[PDB]
Amino acid sequence: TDSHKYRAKRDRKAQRATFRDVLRYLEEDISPEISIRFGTESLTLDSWSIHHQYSAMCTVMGPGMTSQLQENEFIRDIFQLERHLVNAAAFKARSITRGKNRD
Amino acid sequence: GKKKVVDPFSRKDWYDVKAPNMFQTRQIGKTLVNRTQGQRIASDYLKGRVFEVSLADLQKDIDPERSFRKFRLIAEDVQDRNVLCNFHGMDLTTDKYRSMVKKWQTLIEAIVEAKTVDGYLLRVFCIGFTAKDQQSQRKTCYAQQSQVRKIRARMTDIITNEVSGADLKQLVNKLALDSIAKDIEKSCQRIYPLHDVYIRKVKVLKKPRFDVSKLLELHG
Amino acid sequence: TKKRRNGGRNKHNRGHVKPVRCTNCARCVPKDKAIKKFVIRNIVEAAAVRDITEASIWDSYVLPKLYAKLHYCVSCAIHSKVVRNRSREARRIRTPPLRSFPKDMAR
Amino acid sequence: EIVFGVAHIYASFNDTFVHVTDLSGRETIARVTGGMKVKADRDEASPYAAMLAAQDVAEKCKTLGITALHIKLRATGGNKTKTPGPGAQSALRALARSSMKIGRIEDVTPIPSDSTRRKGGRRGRRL
Amino acid sequence: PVVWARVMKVLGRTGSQGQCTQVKVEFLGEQNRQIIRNVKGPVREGDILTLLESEREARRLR
Amino acid sequence: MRAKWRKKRMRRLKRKRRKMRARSK
Amino acid sequence: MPLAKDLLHPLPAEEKRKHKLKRLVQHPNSYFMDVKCPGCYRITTVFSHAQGVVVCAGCATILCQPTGGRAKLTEGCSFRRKPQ
RNA sequence: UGGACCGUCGUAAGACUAACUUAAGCGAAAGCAUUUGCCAAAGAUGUUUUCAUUAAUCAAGAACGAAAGUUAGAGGUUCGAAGGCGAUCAGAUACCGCCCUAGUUCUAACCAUAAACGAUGCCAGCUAGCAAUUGGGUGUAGCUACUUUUAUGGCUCUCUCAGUCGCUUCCGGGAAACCAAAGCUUUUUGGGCUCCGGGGGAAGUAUGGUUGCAAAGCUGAAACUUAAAGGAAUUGACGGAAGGGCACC
Repeated sequence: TDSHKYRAKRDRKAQRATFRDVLRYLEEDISPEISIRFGTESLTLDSWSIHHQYSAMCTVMGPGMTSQLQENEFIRDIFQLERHLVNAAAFKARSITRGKNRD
Repeated sequence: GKKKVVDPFSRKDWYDVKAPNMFQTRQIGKTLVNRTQGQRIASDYLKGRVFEVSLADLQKDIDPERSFRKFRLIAEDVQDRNVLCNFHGMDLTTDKYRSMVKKWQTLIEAIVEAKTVDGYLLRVFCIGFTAKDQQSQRKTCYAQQSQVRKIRARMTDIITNEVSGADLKQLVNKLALDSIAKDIEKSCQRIYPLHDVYIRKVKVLKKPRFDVSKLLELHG
Repeated sequence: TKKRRNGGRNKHNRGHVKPVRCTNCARCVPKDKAIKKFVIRNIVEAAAVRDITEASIWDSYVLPKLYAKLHYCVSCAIHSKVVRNRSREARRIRTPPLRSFPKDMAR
Repeated sequence: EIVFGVAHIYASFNDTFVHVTDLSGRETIARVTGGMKVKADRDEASPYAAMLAAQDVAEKCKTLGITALHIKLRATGGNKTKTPGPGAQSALRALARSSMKIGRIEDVTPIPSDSTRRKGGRRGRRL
Repeated sequence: PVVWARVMKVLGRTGSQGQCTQVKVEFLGEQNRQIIRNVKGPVREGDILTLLESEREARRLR
Repeated sequence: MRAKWRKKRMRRLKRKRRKMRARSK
Repeated sequence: MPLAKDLLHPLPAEEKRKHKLKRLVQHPNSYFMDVKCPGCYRITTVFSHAQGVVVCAGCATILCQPTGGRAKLTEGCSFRRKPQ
């Protein structure tokens, strides 16, 4: 929450971020997930452990990650008309559901 | 910091408010001001308060219908758990002001700004509507704007005379029975027959001084 | 293909008529083309009246009501279903129906 | 014997307030709301929470000896809604059925003479 | 909060996912409060019913 | 497509064609 | 019925309430009364739709009433609705 | 953090004129709502007043012209193109959420457009009801006000102008939807007058002239392309729209 105005509003905006995420997980919530869609292949970052695995390894690979996610074995060892109507098969799901409770 | 170990309301002492002399019984509520200190003066925070009461609470009205004259009083001078609470204006409650304005009518509203013989300089907000006649099948009953700007003058030359008008020892007694809504109706019915007329609001923007001598006489 | 005799609503010899913000989408819709609803609704809604009049001080006091003239955009009173989709021979009526009782939502 | 504070119940969309105070209005008694009673950040508006606000104030003013009250609704109408929300009737039922024998039921919601330009902008809040 | 209540009149059941008879029901010691509660499951007229939450009824018209 | 946004697809040619033409003088 | 055989001679009373212009001729509903005020004596002849405060030179009693169309004498009238 | 939000009284500000509010009025169209004073103006009616065709419509021309925009000066509340965030999403430079900048507002000019719509130029006559309804006129053989039975004022009834809005119908027209004019455009039709259209595109483009600080405005083609494009209405979805009514595929 950080009512402390002698802490940086430009840096507590992320202290409000990564601590509201861990507090909800500390009570009941699932760890936050972000799916790294590299080249026609996915990589789900579900737990904190694979999330914390992921962060330090891209301090070494970094900008060639997508060309090393598909090619490097040892990184892959560590981490282990037809189109529109499927792209709108799911948008019709939201509008029907994100609008039934709209009032 | 302050950091009182329990209950700043325990510092708050009750004060009994008292109405002025003209209405009825005086005790009409209880204010809760902190017990005084060196830099907390119990006299000093009471002076600003504008207190809201109804007229039915000041005229022995057991059945609330004539309550709509919300005579706001100003907590003026204190002594010994007893503020004296001078007069500060009179709204009209919104259950009764908003009820009158139906469509199918033309309302006429006059606003004056007249000073008493006492130093107060009021501002009275009269309200009219046009009364439907009997056997009037026509569903409007509208006035004609020289039958409005007449009436808007016809109220303004009247309720100025009640302001220079046996003042707040007696002017609020004219507001006790609402006599001023009775002088308007007979004097406007020569022009256009008006519906229910009430003055709805007075503003007491220029109170001069104390005159505690007459004020303690005003606390009879 | 003209749908209404009066087009939108009711603009007879004024040239142009002032707008009004719709009550729940804040859309600038004009004054005559505005679905005006005018509610006089009780303040306890009919079930706390038997509960307030226990803890009344007076002889039942009788309780006040609300007074507001609500305007609606045409979508925001088809979606709220104040007003829907009359037939082609019943787009021509303005005067009926209630036909059943005193109308509720006052009550 | 009888003593009269007021209630100032402010019942809007998303939140409800019950703010019992002096006959002036200044010195408050049991400021609390319904938004400090349900821990969800959407549930603040519920009639449960307006009771759960008024289940606390209506006893607390009794601990300050308050016997009787006046009621002042609010909507929150500025340019805005100008009708009390869902938990307005949930409070006065909860307040009066806790032995606070009251009479004055007024509605100080603000009502302006065509004031300024509410947000949304001319087509606004497209959903 | 061990309040009991018996039904005087059924109203419609909003069934489809949670069949419950929104029914008008008065208490025993506080029989002047004919509140309109929502009772999941099959009920009969004049059926007495236990309760704790006897304060507000989740108002829904018909 | 819209009859209005093609009035702007073309009004912003007429100042590329008026700019480019009169720099070449 | 619009298929009447006759349009030339109307009934008398309806052409007395047709218009001043829309009758079969034009005829004004004006005339020249001869007002004597009851408070004085002088024979004064005036227009009916007078539009002028017309009291006598030595008899300024009432003689008329100021209004738009025909002047409407109230309780101060003595004239004759006739050629003088 | 101890004091936001709330309560309260108070001060300053700029914006806006609710409710009354209409099928109500006024205006050349654009547009036009606090009181009051002023200021010139105007339609209507009343008119046994005057003048005696002074008229109609109009290429060129002239004035006025919502919003946005521009030049300078003020102010600057809320809202707020752009901008930056927060989300949302497969992506979202969007909708939703927060911050605000030009703008919004006032005088000084410029711009000269809009679904500037009644998608209906203007002056004149005729062809039917009925209901309201704003002005003004007129008769109560009406009530009512009390200043009094009165009289001024209100209402109701009756008539009439100038109308306006609705319905009802053609027993007129139309491709129809409809229209009391979109009718009397009849059978090869005629009350005057002006502006405009000629399959769809290309294209309000290209180029010249002309106006503007500029944005832009007025004028304005063709080569080429093409057989349809369009109007109104019927029948197909008790196919993501209301209101119904069923069954354990």
